[PDB]
Amino acid sequence: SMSYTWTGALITPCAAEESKLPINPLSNSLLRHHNMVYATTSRSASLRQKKVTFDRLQVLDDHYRDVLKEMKAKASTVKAKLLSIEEACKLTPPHSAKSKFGYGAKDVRNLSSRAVNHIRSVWEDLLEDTETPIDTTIMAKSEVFCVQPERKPARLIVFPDLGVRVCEKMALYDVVSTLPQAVMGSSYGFQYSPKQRVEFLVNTWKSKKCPMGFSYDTRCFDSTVTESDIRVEESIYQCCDLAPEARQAIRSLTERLYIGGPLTNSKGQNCGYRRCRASGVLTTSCGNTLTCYLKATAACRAAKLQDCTMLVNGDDLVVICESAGTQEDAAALRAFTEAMTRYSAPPGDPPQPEYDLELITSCSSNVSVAHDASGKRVYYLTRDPTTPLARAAWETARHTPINSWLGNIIMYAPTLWARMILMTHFFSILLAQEQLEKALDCQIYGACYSIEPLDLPQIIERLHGLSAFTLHSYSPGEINRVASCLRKLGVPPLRTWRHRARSVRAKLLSQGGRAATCGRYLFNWAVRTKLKLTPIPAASQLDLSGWFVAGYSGGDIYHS
Repeated sequence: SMSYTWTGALITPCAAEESKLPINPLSNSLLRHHNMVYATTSRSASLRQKKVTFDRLQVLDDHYRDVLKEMKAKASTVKAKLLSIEEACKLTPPHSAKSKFGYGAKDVRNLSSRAVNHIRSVWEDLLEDTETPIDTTIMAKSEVFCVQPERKPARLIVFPDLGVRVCEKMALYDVVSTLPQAVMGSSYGFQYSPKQRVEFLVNTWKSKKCPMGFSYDTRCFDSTVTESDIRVEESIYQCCDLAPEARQAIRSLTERLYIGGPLTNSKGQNCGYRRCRASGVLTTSCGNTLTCYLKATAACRAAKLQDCTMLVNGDDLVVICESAGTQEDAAALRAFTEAMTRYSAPPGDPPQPEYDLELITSCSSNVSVAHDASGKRVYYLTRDPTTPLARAAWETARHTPINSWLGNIIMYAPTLWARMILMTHFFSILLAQEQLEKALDCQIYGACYSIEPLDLPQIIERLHGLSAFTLHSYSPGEINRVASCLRKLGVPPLRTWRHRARSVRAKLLSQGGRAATCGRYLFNWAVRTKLKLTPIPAASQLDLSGWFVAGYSGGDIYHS
């Protein structure tokens, strides 16, 4: 049972690829040490291929089947509808990868006659053929990072043609948005805004007599997912009340695509064969979450960890429980790891028990504290700012499809670093370019959105509350981490940012309107004599419903 089989053909690039950060006046005003930032390229693919190609020995036991039982029962609750081809098309991102069969994402969102007739045909074929492998393309993924303390290989993206992706949406969008919540309840991480997630963690932590927690990183999770795993997911999906055609398409998608298939490079050559999770299908986030939850829940029972609560987001897992002592927590964690390893979810970083909630990193994030205007304590979500700042420098130098910095400002608005640096840097640019009013693409939980910078104040208030503009007195841990990171990257110190912010604020106020409102609210931290901020009228009435329903990483999803 090998995760991958290779022919010798290479993972080829489609364009030329940049590795180094472009020395640029703007970039440099944010980040001086440009030689610490790199982007992944095809050149490192051979290395990723070695990490990722192995034989999986999986062995299931009583605990695993008792848990599956509970999950299938909860899935039986669910009713899911077939998306009409119209709806599926409008879910396609405008810059999605074009079809091999003579049309692109625009034609799809336009319901162009050629696109829709092809999609219809792909569907017909799905209904009638449940065994012929569906072709997937494989690419080296391009992401920027900062150089390691103690260098990362490109990740491998694997995805089917555009026509197939629209068919996935028709068959599975509703399922994939609705099921995980029903199946995992409050453990489903993607139903929560960053604030809600924090409330969950802190409340869970406080309900324990003596709390112990840990995160669990499994090594190359997609690599470890077996064909049996994928079949189990399918059976969970089939617990829904589904339209007969939906059943047929889902079965066909699982058998022809999800469990495996042939790998084709950009130059049309066969690279090999996959018998594990594809990173770029609609089900990869839902599927990872379910599978991770299923293995982790059973391992928790094997380990006899007591009063376990867990939170799961794709391959990311954190559990909080009652401590039974130092030496026995330690031993239980080894028992849990041995169970995951048998279930074919071996560890990357060996896991260690933590007794301070602030020290537990999950989704690269962690909970912290500050104080609002009234001195009241406020918990909020933060993370190490290294990657976000690296990517911010890159996006300052090279325009880009996805604007990570915008996603980061939204998700991490209350943070010390996103306020003083990210907000300040990017508003001064927009200001000078004069593109305040222009909408930009970012992503949130994998899904893509188009967002107007001048709407940031309403958005932030709605997601984080008014205190997000008044936080101060951050934790020692946060302050030190951030401080140490600016020194690391050659980022100008926070007193400089405060100075640039005063000026950006003044210019925004200058222009009145929504822009002055950005000035008032986003930059009040910057002035000595602070303003009383009162609730925004346009916030109390925002459609933020569909923002935190599910995860869609690699799912190719776009919202209005």
